[PDB]
Amino acid sequence: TGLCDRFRGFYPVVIDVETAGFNAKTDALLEIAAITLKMDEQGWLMPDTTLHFHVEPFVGANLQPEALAFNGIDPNDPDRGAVSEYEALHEIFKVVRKGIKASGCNRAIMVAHNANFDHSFMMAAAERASLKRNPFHPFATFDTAALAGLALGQTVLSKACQTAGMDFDSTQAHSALYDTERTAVLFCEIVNRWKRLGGWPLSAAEEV
Amino acid sequence: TGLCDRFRGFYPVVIDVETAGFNAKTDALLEIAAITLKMDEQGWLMPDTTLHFHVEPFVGANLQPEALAFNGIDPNDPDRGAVSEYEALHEIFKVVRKGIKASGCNRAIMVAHNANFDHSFMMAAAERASLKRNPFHPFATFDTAALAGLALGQTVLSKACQTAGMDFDSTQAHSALYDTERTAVLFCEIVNRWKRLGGWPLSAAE
Repeated sequence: TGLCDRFRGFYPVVIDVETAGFNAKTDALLEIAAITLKMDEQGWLMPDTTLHFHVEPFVGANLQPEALAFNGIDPNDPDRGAVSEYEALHEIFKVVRKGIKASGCNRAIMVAHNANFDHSFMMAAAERASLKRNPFHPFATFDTAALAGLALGQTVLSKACQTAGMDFDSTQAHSALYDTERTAVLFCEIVNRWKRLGGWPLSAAEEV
Repeated sequence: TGLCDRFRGFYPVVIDVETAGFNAKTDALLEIAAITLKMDEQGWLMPDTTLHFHVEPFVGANLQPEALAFNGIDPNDPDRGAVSEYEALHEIFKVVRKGIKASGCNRAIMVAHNANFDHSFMMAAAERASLKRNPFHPFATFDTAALAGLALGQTVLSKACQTAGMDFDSTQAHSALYDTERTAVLFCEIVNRWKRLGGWPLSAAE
């Protein structure tokens, strides 16, 4: 019932980002949140550490007007308390390496909703910041859209959360932190329900 | 218990590709396979139609030597019976639109192992070929690597298959068709076991 036993050594970290466009290479990263997970002694999955940052657009970044209109972010607001991509990711990576070591995992895997999008932005930013020893798997993810499709028959984040019996506040949907917390709770519910119903561990089906 | 009921109107199509590199935009697509699924009257998911193609590298495509050494494909072998991207994808889309209509779904979703990779090559090929009305969802996929992580505690395709009690012949692992059918059987087993254990329908638990 160890975390390192559950996903062959993968240390799941929930991530979500807000951006200034669809291109991870050319468009600014504006917000990022991260939530590590942990298992109790019974093997139940739950949130561990939570981090969140407003991010300053990198030098040379494009800002698509439509993206800003959609997510309501204004990068030029001096009161938004933004930090550099380096500062945000350096802190996220530090927390993630420590969790990996403490739990005996060997690598982090990003958990996200339509994960590739968030993955590409995080990797692009870590590249720009010249971050060393990125604890994240280069291409593997846990896409909660697919997972929710299987478990709940829904792929839209809000609908999936509702179908899971969770709350979901539309006014907070453009916040990386809010999205990340909802996504983490969803993911945990799905993994936990699977265990509860006797799908994990694999031995359970025959016992009792 | 209809297929259209299971994934909010999404029509899952299992896809796998073999390529000549890691870059979907610049590298050739060399093989593609597709397997549509169907649900019987009791709502059990299974393979329906199977398609498979050797693909001619598009004009101006890069061929990474390492990729050819890895997958063992020789694009210049005239006996490999290759077709153009247009030919392959046009036939797949045709079969997919037909399945979508018959089952009452809205759109297809790609099912693949580490789906983004296969998705990006398929989409880039569909673009190069100027295909009309791509039935696939522009960004949503069902990644069996993540599903096998949930269902089986394994993310490697071979190991996940074996953990699921499936056979897996490594000597065939570089065939898109082979990978696609194993992936399809894995996906079906995962959806099906979820149903059998009382996870679906949502009402079943009570």
